[PDB]
Amino acid sequence: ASGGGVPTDEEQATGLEREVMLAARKGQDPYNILAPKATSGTKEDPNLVPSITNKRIVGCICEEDNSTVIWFWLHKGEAQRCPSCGTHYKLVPHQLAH
Amino acid sequence: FENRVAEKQKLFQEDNGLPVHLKGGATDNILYRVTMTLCLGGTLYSLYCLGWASFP
Amino acid sequence: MFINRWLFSTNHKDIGTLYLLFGAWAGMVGTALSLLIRAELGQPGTLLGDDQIYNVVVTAHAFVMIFFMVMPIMIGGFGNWLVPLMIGAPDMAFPRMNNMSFWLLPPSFLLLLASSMVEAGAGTGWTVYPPLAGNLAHAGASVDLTIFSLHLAGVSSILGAINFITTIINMKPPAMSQYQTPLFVWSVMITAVLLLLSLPVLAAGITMLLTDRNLNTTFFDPAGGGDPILYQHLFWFFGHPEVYILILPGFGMISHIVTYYSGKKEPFGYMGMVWAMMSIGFLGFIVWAHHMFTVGMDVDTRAYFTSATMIIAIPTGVKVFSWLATLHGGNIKWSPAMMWALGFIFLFTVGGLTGIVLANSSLDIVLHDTYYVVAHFHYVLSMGAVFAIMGGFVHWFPLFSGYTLNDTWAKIHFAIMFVGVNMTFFPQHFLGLSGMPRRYSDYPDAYTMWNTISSMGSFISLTAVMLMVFIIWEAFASKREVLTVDLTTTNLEWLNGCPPPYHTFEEPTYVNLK
Amino acid sequence: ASAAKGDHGGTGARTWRFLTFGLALPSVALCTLNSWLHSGHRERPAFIPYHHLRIRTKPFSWGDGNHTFFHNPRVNPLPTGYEK
Amino acid sequence: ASAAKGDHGGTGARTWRFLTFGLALPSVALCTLNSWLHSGHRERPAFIPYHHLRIRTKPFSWGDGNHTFFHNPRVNPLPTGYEK
Amino acid sequence: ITAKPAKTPTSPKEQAIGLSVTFLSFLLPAGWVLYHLDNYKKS
Amino acid sequence: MAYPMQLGFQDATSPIMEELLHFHDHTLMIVFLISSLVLYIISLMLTTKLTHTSTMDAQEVETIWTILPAIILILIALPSLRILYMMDEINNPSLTVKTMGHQWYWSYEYTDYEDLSFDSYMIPTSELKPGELRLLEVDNRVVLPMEMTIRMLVSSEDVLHSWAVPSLGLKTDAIPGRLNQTTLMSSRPGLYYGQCSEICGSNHSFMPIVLELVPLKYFEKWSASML
Amino acid sequence: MTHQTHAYHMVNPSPWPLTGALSALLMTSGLTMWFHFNSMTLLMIGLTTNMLTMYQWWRDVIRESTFQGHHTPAVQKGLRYGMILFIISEVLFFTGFFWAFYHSSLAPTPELGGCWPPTGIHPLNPLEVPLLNTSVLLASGVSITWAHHSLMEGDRKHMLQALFITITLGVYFTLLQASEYYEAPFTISDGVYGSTFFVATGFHGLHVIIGSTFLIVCFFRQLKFHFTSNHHFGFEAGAWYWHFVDVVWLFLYVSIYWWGS
Amino acid sequence: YQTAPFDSRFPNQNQTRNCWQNYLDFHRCEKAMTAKGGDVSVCEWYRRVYKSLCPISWVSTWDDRRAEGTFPGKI
Amino acid sequence: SHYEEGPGKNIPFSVENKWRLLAMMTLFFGSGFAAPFFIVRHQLLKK
Ligand code: HEA
Ligand code: HEA
Ligand SMILES: [Cu+2]
Ligand SMILES: [Cu+2]
Ligand SMILES: [Cu+2]
Ligand SMILES: [Mg+2]
Ligand code: NA
Ligand SMILES: [Zn+2]
Repeated sequence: ASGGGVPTDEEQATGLEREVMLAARKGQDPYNILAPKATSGTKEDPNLVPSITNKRIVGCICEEDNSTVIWFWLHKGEAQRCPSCGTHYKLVPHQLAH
Repeated sequence: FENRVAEKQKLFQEDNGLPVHLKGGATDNILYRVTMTLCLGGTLYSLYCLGWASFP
Repeated sequence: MFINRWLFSTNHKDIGTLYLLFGAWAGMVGTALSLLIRAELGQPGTLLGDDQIYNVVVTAHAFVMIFFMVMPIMIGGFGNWLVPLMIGAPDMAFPRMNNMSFWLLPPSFLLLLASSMVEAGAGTGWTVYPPLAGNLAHAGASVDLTIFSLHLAGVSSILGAINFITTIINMKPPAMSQYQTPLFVWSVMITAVLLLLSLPVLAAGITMLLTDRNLNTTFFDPAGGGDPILYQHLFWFFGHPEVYILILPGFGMISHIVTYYSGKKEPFGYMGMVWAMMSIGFLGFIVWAHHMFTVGMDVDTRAYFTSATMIIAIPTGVKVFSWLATLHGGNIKWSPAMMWALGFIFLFTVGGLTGIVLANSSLDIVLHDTYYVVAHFHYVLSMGAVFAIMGGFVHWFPLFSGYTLNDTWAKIHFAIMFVGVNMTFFPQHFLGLSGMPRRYSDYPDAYTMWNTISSMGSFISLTAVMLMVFIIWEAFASKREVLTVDLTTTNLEWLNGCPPPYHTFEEPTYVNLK
Repeated sequence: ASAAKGDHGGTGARTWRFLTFGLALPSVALCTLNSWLHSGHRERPAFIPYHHLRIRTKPFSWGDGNHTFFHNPRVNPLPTGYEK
Repeated sequence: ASAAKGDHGGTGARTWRFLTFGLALPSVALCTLNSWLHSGHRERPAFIPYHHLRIRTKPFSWGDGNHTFFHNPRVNPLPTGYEK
Repeated sequence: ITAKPAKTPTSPKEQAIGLSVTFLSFLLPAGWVLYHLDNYKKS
Repeated sequence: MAYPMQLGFQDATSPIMEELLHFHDHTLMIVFLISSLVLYIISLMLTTKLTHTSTMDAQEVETIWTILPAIILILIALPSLRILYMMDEINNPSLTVKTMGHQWYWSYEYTDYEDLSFDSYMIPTSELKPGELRLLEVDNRVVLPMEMTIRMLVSSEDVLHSWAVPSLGLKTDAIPGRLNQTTLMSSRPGLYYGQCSEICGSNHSFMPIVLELVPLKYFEKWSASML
Repeated sequence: MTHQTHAYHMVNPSPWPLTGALSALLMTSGLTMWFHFNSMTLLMIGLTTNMLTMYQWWRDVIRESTFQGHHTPAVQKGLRYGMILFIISEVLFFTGFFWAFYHSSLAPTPELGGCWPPTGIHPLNPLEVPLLNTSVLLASGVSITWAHHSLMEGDRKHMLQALFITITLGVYFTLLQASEYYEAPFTISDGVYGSTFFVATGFHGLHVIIGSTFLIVCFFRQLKFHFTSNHHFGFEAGAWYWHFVDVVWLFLYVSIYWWGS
Repeated sequence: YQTAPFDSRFPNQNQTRNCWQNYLDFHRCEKAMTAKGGDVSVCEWYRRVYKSLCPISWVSTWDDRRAEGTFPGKI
Repeated sequence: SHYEEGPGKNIPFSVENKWRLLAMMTLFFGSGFAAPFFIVRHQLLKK
């Protein structure tokens, strides 16, 4: 065999595909493709919910194997808490906007 | 061969406020108006045939 | 602008709405046909003049209600509207394709209407079995038109079944497992799988009938060495998964409705409720032949089919008892939809129990093709699938529109249709045990009372469906905009307000990986 | 027949524990019931001295060398006829 | 028969280009030779008016409506007998 | 479910009208066809 | 036949039909049990101000409502399967009459010895004689010997039909190119009516079945007089 | 909101679903006109608007993927499921035809002569051209595989070379099958043997023509540099569908050509 | 002889073959005894049975087919 | 996207005048319910 010729993504991927491509290699995830990892959720260690606005819906799986997710709008301001388990969440400005 | 995919990329990413099926050019519109015309005419023709057929 | 929105859509909501409109209209057509059917039977003798018109009428009733009312509404309507909302998706996986699934329905309905216009129409029963369905006994374009109406209706569903499975599976919040999605979603994912597997077999079966009618094949013609019974296998192989495709989404809506109005955060035994639907879906593929107990099969196989058909009651049973467990200790809100939910729970019970009787091939010998089976299936379809459609509609109307319905008018409507449907179908159990056959436009004098009462009943329901149209009108006429919705923590479809904006979830929800 | 049970017949220890107790084991229970229901013990078949059966070209290396390993006297006739 | 060709019937564009020209294509050449060797044109079968053949319950939507789509006059008799 | 009061309330009289128009639109066209069935059956 | 304002099955004219009445009573008793239970539990659930909206433990009670329904199904399936094998049971018929559905009339054939065969049509209600049943009377009844195991063989010469006769507890579709067998055996003389139980076109509703059962002797003379 | 932060594609309103729905109305009712009023103008219009719709719809799909970069990872994983599911629905379509066949052959009616193949039928020799068609299809299965690996290794020329060989084998099978149809001593009208044979093998034949125009498309997109060594779903779908096509042929071959004859 | 007795080899509701088998069996026996003479003895049992079970029209169309030499069964 | 939003704006028919709606809903459902009836009249008027 032998030879070359086909473009690479690194060199041909455009649009949002390219955007999630690079962002991904910088380690960041601006397009919510992966699942946020929890923090202790204490009042001094709230889960920081990034947002491109001033309120974002939060789903809290209180206990590990729970089948019911508790949903609520988290707003810009003082850390709020899941109505069923306390657990603090604090909004944060969303970074990579392109 | 060529490999002018970037020329196309720019053309289709151009912010001309057009929907993708028109984004490509003038021929897109003629093709579009042709398809819509045959579908509409055809749908009318078929309706005429059903009427013609729904009587002994 | 109207075109771009309503004809060139790519919005799960605008499409779901388009379905409910088609569904409601087809619902009006099927109701009319169900009334011609009973007008003809409400008095000894013949009303319609000729029997072929009656059969054409009975056949169309079944197709319109099944393929153009129940299915569009439950899957295309509630399915597109609520699925993306309940799992937090921006839209369906294939927005453009989804639009085709809808637009295939109006042409499909045109073909079915056309068939009853040309020639003498298709008086074949909704099972369209040959030879009656062939080119001798039904020479002409009618059956062929009926066969094409189903080809289109089947492509539309197979297409959307692909959309819901990909959506429900590939577009959930990354931290959310399938054992975290709401039961309605599970109900439509499973229903979608049944469509993906059964609908292609019907499409093959009716293609074979079409070639037998126009291309000189003899798949079902003994002359060529064919077999009219082979068609019965292909059709019923699709035909049973179909009866379940019609009840599953209703199972889901009812689970949401009963939990919401008991003030519970979740339905009892969630995972058992998931096991139950999955079981019903699986068993529903190995029982088809109960639809053929008087056709000539080997007793041993007739024995297998009644046994297999019975095990289905077990899983179904855990759902009936789970819903009861969900009301247990609930703070019950006697709202219109809770009434529709309570009716379904009992009426569907009676009707499925009545179907356990028929599972018995020995006894089916004498119950088959009589009005006892017409009773069985109208309890589950007319008082099960329909009751779920009404409960779900009155429950989610404010979300779709942003306006509220008059709760008192809504309850009168329930009260009327409850009497109506029961008075129409109850007597029919008698008529069948006593021998009155199905597909008859007339009957021996003895059967006069029950058919007389039954038809009267059919007139009460009509009243209930006229009042309903009014109820929707006055809802839109008064303009009572929604202010506060209860229990939204656990009910995500209500979080973006009534009605949700054109684009919900442009920014995903946030769900932690504990 | 065929098969199609909604979804989830793949990936996740939970999913596999689900199928184990929700499909797999319930099946074994049914089949076990069926097997225990048609446990109708057959009558020992009539004995006819057919030449292509009860073959014996060399005595078995155990017992009287005329008795097969899992010899069940009730259904297995010796070359000459049933045990008793 | 069976099969087992030493190794390498997996992974590598080179390996697959190897199988393409070293197994795949040579096979098609053999089978093509075999097919061209037994290209013995059968004699048109005797025509007997059997009732389960040459079926015709509705004329075909083309031609004289008595001629099948890929009608080959030399081996396909009409209902009444061979074309000529 | 709480809601703002009606933007354009529908007084009883208005409802009576709408309930009447709705009913007739269902009953008249069918009544006509059914009332004449015998004529059709007479050719 | 059926009488005005009937609720259940027509009276059993043969032994399997009696057998089915009892099974159906058994089965019906059970559906009455279950459906009244599900209605009691519902009103129970809806009749208290007491609340317990917190999470409840499932499964524990889930075994009861899963094993119990399974025991019941066995209690129906057994009796049911018995009667089924009993229906497809080895009997030895002393006669073999054939019947063939036709688009809007049945024709019977008794060809065991002679070659007897006749059509059978519904009597236009216009021409019924006082006392005759409106859509049930046929011109030529199918005469058969009472108290005897007959073997019926149903088929059709066109579309599908279904030969049925409730009182005896028989129903066998009529399928072209097929010969379906069924065993008839009345234990009482009389007239027994039935109707086509498979949509077959315009007059699916107008092609009944009437069985006239008389003692052998009258059967033989009838048969001969019939040709 | 306004700007999206999910990796999903929100497709612009497209007039294609309508134009394709209307397309099916024209084709079906057009087939009814042909079958009964022996006219083809309606069916011809339907087939035309149909090709026009499939052309532009897939055209846009390329526009959005290749040119506008909308097919992120999240999006492709969904296109994967869709194709798998679509293929499955097609397996069940061919399943009714093998059902039809076995129902017919495992129990031949006396009208056939109470046997299989029925008296009067002279089946083809499975060792003749049916074997040739089997080897042609199987070969294309290995050549299409070589093409996929070349693609992943960025070998532009060899991918074009393997795809070309593959395409010509599908055309070869199509021509061979066409001649077999013409030379066969039986027809669709020769009872259930002809019925069962020509519609099962017929539909598969139509599937080879649809699988070959799919690969022809993949061929040109490649000439035009659309695929990268890593994002090339259209070719994977093209290859999945092509393998579905051999498998159906092996089942046809062993069942109808070998066993059933 | 009253009517065809039970035949273990056709024990199910579908008897189409029972008719068919006996109609072949008969005509084949008949043809043999003819092309053998054998004091022109005859195989009546099959004709009695197939006569009982087969619908007349089957028997007629079959005989016709045998006449024109288009009977698909082998005798 | 210039698509209006909110109550009464997410549907394909105007809901501004309750009487014009009364008339649209009437032609809509009304025509559906009448279709079967006139299809029968049609079959009864053919030969
Ligand atoms: C879901 C399916 C469905 C539904 C609901 C119904 C509803 C009705 N059907 Fe049935 N029917 C069938 C499916 C259905 N039917 C089938 C499959 C057959 C067999 C055909 C055959 O034998 O071939 C049949 C046969 C059949 C017969 C037997 C004829 C014969 O065999 O001789 C009869 C007669 O009484 C009958 C009666 C009725 C009546 C009185 C209604 C009434 O209950 C109608 C009451 C009104 C409704 C319950 C619908 C109103 C709901 C809506 C319109 C939705 C509104 C929209 C929104 C809220 C968004 N039907
Ligand atoms: C909504 C769809 C629907 C549903 C859900 C069902 C569900 C069932 N149906 Fe139904 N059926 C129809 C619609 C439906 N059917 C239709 C349309 C036909 C007619 C088709 C035609 O020919 O036109 C038909 C025909 C039909 C026949 C054939 C009649 C004949 O032609 O001879 C059979 C026979 O077995 C049958 C059985 C059943 C059974 C076992 C159930 C079971 O799924 C029901 C299960 C429910 C329960 C049993 C109740 C809940 C459980 C408990 C409370 C636990 C305790 C129970 C016990 C101990 C038994 N149905
Ligand atoms: Cu079923
Ligand atoms: Cu009939
Ligand atoms: Cu009939
Ligand atoms: Mg039937
Ligand atoms: Na009547
Ligand atoms: Zn929480």
